[PDB]
Amino acid sequence: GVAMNPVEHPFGGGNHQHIGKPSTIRRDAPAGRKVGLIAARRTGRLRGT
Amino acid sequence: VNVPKTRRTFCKKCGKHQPHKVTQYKKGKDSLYAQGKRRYDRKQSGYGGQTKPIFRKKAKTTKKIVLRLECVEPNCRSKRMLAIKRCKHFELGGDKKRKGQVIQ
Amino acid sequence: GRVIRGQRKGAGSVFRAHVKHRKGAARLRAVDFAERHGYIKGIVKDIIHD
Amino acid sequence: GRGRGRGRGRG
RNA sequence: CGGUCGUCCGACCUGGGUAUAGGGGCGAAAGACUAAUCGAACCAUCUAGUAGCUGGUUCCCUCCAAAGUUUCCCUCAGGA
RNA sequence: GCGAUGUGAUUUCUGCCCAGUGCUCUGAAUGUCAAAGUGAAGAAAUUCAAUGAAGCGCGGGUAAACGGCGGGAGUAACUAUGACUCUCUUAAGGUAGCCAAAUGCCUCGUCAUCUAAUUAGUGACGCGCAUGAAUGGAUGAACGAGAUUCCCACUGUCCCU
RNA sequence: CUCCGGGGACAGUGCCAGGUGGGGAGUUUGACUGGGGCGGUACACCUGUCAAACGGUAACGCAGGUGUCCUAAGGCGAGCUCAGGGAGGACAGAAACCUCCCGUGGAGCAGAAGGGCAAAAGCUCGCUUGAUCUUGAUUUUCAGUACGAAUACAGACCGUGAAAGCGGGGCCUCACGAUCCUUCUGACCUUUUGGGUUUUAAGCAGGAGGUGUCAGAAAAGUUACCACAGGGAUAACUGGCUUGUGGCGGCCAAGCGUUCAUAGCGACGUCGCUUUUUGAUCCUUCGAUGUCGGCUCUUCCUAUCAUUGUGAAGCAGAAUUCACCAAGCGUUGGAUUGUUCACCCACUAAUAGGGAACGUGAGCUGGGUUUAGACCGUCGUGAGACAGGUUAGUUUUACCCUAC
RNA sequence: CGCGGGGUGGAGCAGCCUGGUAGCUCGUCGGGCUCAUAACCCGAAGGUCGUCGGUUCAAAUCCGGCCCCCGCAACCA
RNA sequence: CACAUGUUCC
RNA sequence: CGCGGGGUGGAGCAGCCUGGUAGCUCGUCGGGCUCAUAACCCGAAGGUCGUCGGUUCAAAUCCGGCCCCCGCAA
Ligand SMILES: [Zn+2]
Repeated sequence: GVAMNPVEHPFGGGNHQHIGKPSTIRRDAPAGRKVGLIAARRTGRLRGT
Repeated sequence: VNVPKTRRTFCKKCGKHQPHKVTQYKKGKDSLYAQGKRRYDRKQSGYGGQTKPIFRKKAKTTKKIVLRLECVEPNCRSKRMLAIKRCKHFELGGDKKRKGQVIQ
Repeated sequence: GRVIRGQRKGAGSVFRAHVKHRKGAARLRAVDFAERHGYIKGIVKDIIHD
Repeated sequence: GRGRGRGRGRG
């Protein structure tokens, strides 16, 4: 979605290939916006169990 | 400014000067059944969003202080409004100042 | 204003599953008197790739 | 920006 | 169009049939393609849409004859 | 297995920060609340009062989530640099690596080489305006109608037609 | 007696109510401006000046102040004179307190400034709330309309003083706000609808809650994917005016130059030229005059690098400087950079400076600026921005007239 | 703008509640203890209990008025 | 619970 | 030359808007502890707030012209 254009994706656009918004998103978000890490309880590299 | 809690001034019903109990006037609660409020609520009802303008460009930071007079005569009980020039400071009957004492 | 790729997968007609050469639905045997009380013997004819 | 040049067309 | 070029056994090329139709489709992603039309296709209608903005505004003679100044307006290419 | 993401082979790693904005989790311990319903005053409209879910306010987790990761001074026996030390501050004050780079204004930075002569190129130096670790860093065998520097050969590109 | 099981008065549906909701829809993103943006308010007021002796009079003109503050810093009455200076008196001195003299204001009046004020408008006491209620008229900006401010009055009720008198705010020049809506107050007031009573609601009058863009819309950005109507009223380029800046040349001569101001230099002042630099302005052009360089070619200027003819040196010869006539003839090949500019190598008699729409794109090139695709650094939540770098990016037409 | 809850020793909180009670911790000082900074125990000072008025034989406490703060819910001149 | 270290000749 | 900001014991700091009392970390000096240094303990000094002027009853505090330094405008 970063390389996509901003009309067809909420992550597209900008002069640099960056997201510009937190990729973790609530599942209360509507269609067309609920894109990325859906309802992430813990977002990162997993250590341990 | 400082104003006293009593003031002898003209009374409308009596027709002469009588002492009056002095306090500040306060805005009352807006009635839900007023003509403009009922007109506003019927207009605000349904779809269309906000219909009337909402003031946002707050410019001045003071108010015109209004005194609520009170006739001390037991049978008069006349009330009337009195306007004073705008001031940020206001108090009733406080700290009557002297003329040049030793301050610290 | 454009409809994103994630929304376009719900309408189908492009992203539908390719089930032309699939052999069938992989299910278990339906319940009857045999399963409920006793047993029934079945022969493995052949094993095929789906 | 000052311009591009011109791919004119049918007109 | 010519020469010079990349690939040419696999993410290869191609015919026919079929499905996805416009704030929609589809996109190995270029705001690219969608019948020479795409930062929202084409046809008809509302519609003779509005324009403080440009252009134009059709015969003769006689008489009189200017102003670009006050105030106000989200007023400064305009009005009262 | 499906769907939504970020990075982009192999090798080597993936530093610190949850203060901010997000995401996620616990809750009658509850600060708030609309409709509806309950009780009371009133002749009634009406008013008042308690209750009242979610969402927040509160307390944790998360950075291969968005992202960020300092300054002022003195100091070894020639002098300098200066390990070291004092101090102010934040959530951390940039760790391993890399660099005048597609990233550096000053800048045509300094040194060595390439030249007779090089603001070009390569290799080092790093106080880095404003490098830096999956907003991935370093590496780079093979390859690229990708972008630059040099050499042999080759020639009308040119001498000069 | 429900086809078997599994849930079950819970899912789920209908209607309301609250949360969330750029996923989607509509709209907005002020004005002045020596282009625009940025910065400021010159957008509402007041003082001195501009301002040319009635008045009025502009600029993003100069110097400043303001959106207040005062139960007194308001209103009377009474009593004093201030700033400063001199002279004295234990602590006590330059100044702590007392006394005498001079003292037109040089102090103070709430403030910035101007005007004004001495038995006061200043300082200190006494009493009070004229900072109260209600019609009109006039002045100020003016359209001679409002708001605000003020000026003379009238009717009451007062305050103060013995009284004449003064006072309906602040000694004056400034400190503030329309419609609609809301709130409060005033009545033996009007309607609330076929009549009566009572709530309620709507009226009349007087205050308040504000629009500072201040005669008063409810309002965030980006477009390098952009579009339209226009504007040379308005910018980037050439051409015009000016020469601040740059470059160039004289006068005076204090001095350097061993002894000597002018062989050669030359401080401080001063007078000039130039459009090969940059600034300033917007006059021409936005129904388009193709925006940097390099190559090629033609001509012209002298502020003369070389060559020619001449003079002066602190020119023995030689060499090198300076001055005059002088543009006739020449002013190179290369490394780097798109470069203009710049530096270096070598040769040369010298390797001088410039103009012709910063000569020259229907003559050439597209390297760079300056589209649309991308990469990196900084900034922005974001779309995106960067006289910050890198990469690839269509250069059309003469057959018309003139000139040759 | 409304609701809820808070203002207290030099600082923080308790006591407010069902009114007579102003306490504790950190901090200042003194004494004892330690080899000593510290640690440990006691004592002294340290409050109009945010302000004012009313109620009560008695409120910092009950009520109302004023100032400030936090959370949430709002917004036709 | 801290006790770090002090140029050479006999 | 323009706007925003600072200068204070020896190095760094607080205290100003709401002026009535100048505190603290390191450091200097003296003594003690040790044979001596260090560490530690005890005690004392050092702050015209950059300059000038005004203000208020008083100026580090509020205001105006001016010196230095950090980076900014062209
Ligand atoms: Zn009365």
